[PDB]
Amino acid sequence: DIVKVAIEWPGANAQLLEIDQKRPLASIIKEVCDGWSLPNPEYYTLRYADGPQLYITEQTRSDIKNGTILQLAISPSRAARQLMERTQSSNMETRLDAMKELAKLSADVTFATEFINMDGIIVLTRLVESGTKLLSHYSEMLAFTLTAFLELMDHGIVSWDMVSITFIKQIAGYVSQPMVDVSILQRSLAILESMVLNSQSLYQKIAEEITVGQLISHLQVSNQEIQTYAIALINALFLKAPEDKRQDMANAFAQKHLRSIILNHVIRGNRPIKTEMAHQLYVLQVLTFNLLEERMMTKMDPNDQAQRDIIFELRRIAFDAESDPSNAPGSGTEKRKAMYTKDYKMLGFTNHINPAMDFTQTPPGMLALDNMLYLAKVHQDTYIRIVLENSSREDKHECPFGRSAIELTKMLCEILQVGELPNEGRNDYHPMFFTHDRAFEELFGICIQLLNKTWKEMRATAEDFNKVMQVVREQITRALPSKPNSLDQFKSKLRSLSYSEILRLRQS
Repeated sequence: DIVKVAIEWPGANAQLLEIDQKRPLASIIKEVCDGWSLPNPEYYTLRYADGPQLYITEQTRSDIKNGTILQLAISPSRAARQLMERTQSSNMETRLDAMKELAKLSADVTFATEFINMDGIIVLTRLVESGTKLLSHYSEMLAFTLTAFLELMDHGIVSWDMVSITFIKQIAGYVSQPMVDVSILQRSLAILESMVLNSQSLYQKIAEEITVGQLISHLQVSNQEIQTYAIALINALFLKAPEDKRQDMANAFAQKHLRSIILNHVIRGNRPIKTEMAHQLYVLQVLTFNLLEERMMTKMDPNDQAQRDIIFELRRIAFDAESDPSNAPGSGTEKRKAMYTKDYKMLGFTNHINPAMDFTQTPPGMLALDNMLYLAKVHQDTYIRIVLENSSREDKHECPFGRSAIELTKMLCEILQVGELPNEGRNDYHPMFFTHDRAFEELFGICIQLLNKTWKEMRATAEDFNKVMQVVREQITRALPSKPNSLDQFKSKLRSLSYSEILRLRQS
């Protein structure tokens, strides 16, 4: 086809051309240079005048729409060679302006490919590792160099394995040290993040050079952009951590108050939360919820006494206090088992005899058991009341704790999207999970109370089990878009969202 464009040249009138797409670029350029009386048309290449001003090749020339504004520019190969030479100049103002142009052009893959194939990567890292540090614009010069280096690496042409490890150690040292120039920190964080996300070997080297506290300390500053690349680097470490070692890493960051620091410095910060930051919060929240996946898909081993002891503990907390008689021995082994079995019926388990079988269902697996124990140990008052008010299965209107807690845990996993890998587009996150160290377990506690309130508000029976759960799912889902900044606020909206309320709201 034929596309009409205009091509510009500094200090001269633009040329209006009808581009024949069947015609070679070299021929077109030759004619253009003839119009402006320019020698050596082989020196030049077409380039967009506006926007990113990308170089144009024979493969990308299809995207040139009608009315596009182009510029006759120095060819990417010739420019790459000129700039690399100017970076080895005796004049330093020469090198600052050269490096500044490198920081701009390195984003263009057409230019980057040329510069990289001129041993460009090692040219830059060697400027960083042994440049002259005594001069007026050292930090400025370093910043542009790091910018150009990163943009070159982000084209997926050069493996991080080829990058000098002393260079990487130096960059990591900029992050671990008490304070560095703010722009140097940003470049360093961005580099380390990209290295982690795009390799395996180098990932192990970061945990050596930089401690958890040091990486978290970059969240305690006013600069929102710093905070953003700080969490980006943290999210990268979590994301590409081996399943083997993710839980320990989450513990290490938690024991140094990663959550509360983000809560106070970002969510409760002075300046508004920007789009880039909101995305990293989404990513972080997705990654933390994914920690539950292992336990969610972990089937209980009924033959493991250590796992059965957890259920024994649940039964013990519920039914065995000092107000109760002593099941002293003399009571047959068949008689003691009879009492245990009834307890498991009163606890609402399906398999009354061996309740461990209830947790072979994955999802929610052992995660449901962890939630029950958490409720029993942290909120005994709540656990006790729930199981005692719903003890007799003979009563048709009572709610089985076991069957409910298992289903609820499954339900909460679906709503929170546990076992999902974060995309690049989402910015949505639930703020209240940043307000407590065990937010998921607290959520279960609140929702199991909700479940019981909703159950008795519907005057439900065992036959209506699935119907109640459907209501509870809707109650929780409706309270979320209001985006509560605390678990108490979330609990408050649940109070208003009673069964009588939700029924009214689909009449609409």
